[PDB]
Amino acid sequence: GLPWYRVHTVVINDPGRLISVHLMHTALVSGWAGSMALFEISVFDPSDPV
Amino acid sequence: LTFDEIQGLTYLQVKGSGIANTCPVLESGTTNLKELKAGSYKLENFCIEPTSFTVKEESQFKGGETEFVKTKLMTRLTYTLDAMSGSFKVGSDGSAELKEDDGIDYAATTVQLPGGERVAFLFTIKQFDGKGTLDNIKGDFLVPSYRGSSFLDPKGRGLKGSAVFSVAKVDPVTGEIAGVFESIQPSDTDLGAKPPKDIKVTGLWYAQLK
Ligand code: CLA
Ligand code: CLA
Ligand code: CLA
Ligand code: CLA
Ligand SMILES: CC1=C(/C=C/C(C)=C/C=C/C(C)=C/C=C/C=C(C)/C=C/C=C(C)/C=C/C2=C(C)CCCC2(C)C)C(C)(C)CCC1
Repeated sequence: GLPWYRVHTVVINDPGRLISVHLMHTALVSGWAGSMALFEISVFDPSDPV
Repeated sequence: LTFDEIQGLTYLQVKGSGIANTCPVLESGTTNLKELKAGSYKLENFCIEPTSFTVKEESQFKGGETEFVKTKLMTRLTYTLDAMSGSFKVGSDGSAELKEDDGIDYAATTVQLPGGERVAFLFTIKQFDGKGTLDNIKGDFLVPSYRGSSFLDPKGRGLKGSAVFSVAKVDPVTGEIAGVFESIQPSDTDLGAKPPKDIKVTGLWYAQLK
């Protein structure tokens, strides 16, 4: 029965699943990048750069 | 094409290519300014091509000076006022007195701005009187009404611009006159709800004396 703070220790010894969670982390970071870019475009005002 | 080169075609050949939205191109007739006799002539097919629609963007990005901005057309090939006529005197030294009374003198077109903003405007040369000598044939026209007074607003309720001609090529025999054209007119307003915008139109033209 694992504690809650060591539940990612089941992929110490499973390298394909390690690559899977590397990929999922990369996808989440890129998703933040795209969503923050679109939100910042929609908020942004180019009306006077002076 | 020229005028007879256009009228040699049939309607099945004109239909579907955009040749109909053109002035007929005039041949070599440059600088024939002494080859102009007098008379109270009329015009046969006074057509005017536009080639660039620029809008005075009133928004500032540099200082208190605003230029004209090249834009895109929006509807389709919906320009080149056709079949205009009236009364067209040629005087002594080249004083043209050109009076427009009839014909399709109006065309309503829409045009963006970079920034994603649409502006509708008329292109009207209704009732123009140009009395000048072959360089700045000046005078004013009417911008009658962008929409009729019987127009329904979406919830069921409810001027003069500048125009400068020029003359470049003159056919001495048949009187075919080409030239360049400029104009500045206001935009549409929805009756004071939106302030108007200045619009410059440049182009060419064509006419046949008779
Ligand atoms: C590069 C970053 C990184 C990586 C890959 C790891 C990886 C790991 N850590 Mg770890 N750790 C890190 C940074 C990192 N750590 C930091 C900075 C600290 C100090 C705060 C710790 C403190 C720490 C402890 C004390 C322990 C681990 C443990 C572990 C292992 C299992 C994790 C687990 O199941 O916990 C699962 C944990 C959770 C499900 C809790 C997540 C809830 C968080 C707090 C809120 C959400 C955060 C939110 C999304 C914002 C984060 C985004 C960004 C700002 C980072 C695993 C190998 C465990 C270990 O050694 O194995 C026995 C362990 O006991 N880590
Ligand atoms: C020469 C072969 C090769 C190449 C090119 C890579 C490249 C990479 N490895 Mg990798 N690796 C290799 C051999 C290789 N490794 C070997 C021999 C092993 C041991 C068996 C591993 C074990 C390993 C682990 C355990 C992990 C990596 C990870 C990564 C990535 C880290 C950076 C990243 O995510 O960029 C971001 C990536 C992109 C922006 C995508 C760019 C496009 C790429 C090239 C893929 C395009 C499709 C491609 C043809 C599919 C095959 C992928 C790969 C096998 C070539 C990176 C793409 C980490 C990972 O999974 O990252 C997610 C990770 O945790 N590697
Ligand atoms: C430099 C780049 C970098 C690094 C090294 C990390 C590192 C980490 N990220 Mg991460 N992330 C990044 C950039 C980065 N991030 C970016 C740019 C984004 C997009 C916004 C994310 C979005 C993201 C998500 C959505 C998730 C992670 C998670 C994780 C953790 C996975 C390891 C783990 O489970 O161990 C165990 C990790 C810990 C015990 C974390 C302790 C350290 C953190 C920093 C605690 C501080 C948080 C703070 C108290 C506020 C709480 C947040 C809460 C209110 C939401 C690890 C700490 C995952 C996670 O939380 O792990 C389950 C997760 O789900 N990240
Ligand atoms: C296809 C590849 C690709 C490309 C071309 C881009 C391009 C871009 N990304 Mg991006 N991104 C990608 C993949 C890609 N990304 C992936 C896979 C992720 C997920 C991890 C992200 C996550 C991401 C985020 C979260 C953000 C961007 C942003 C950006 C933009 C600005 C980049 C910037 O300032 O970073 C500057 C980059 C650096 C300073 C690089 C730091 C790397 C350090 C220095 C490496 C140090 C260690 C290294 C191993 C060196 C040791 C070896 C040594 C011997 C040489 C740019 C358009 C930003 C943006 O505009 O917002 C949307 C932004 O915020 N990206
Ligand atoms: C599948 C697919 C698709 C779709 C995609 C998508 C749409 C995705 C998603 C995307 C997204 C949309 C993502 C998202 C992202 C975001 C995130 C991931 C976030 C994060 C955050 C964080 C992490 C934070 C934390 C915290 C708080 C809460 C606040 C403060 C700060 C802190 C740090 C504390 C496509 C189309 C391509 C097609 C193909 C298929």
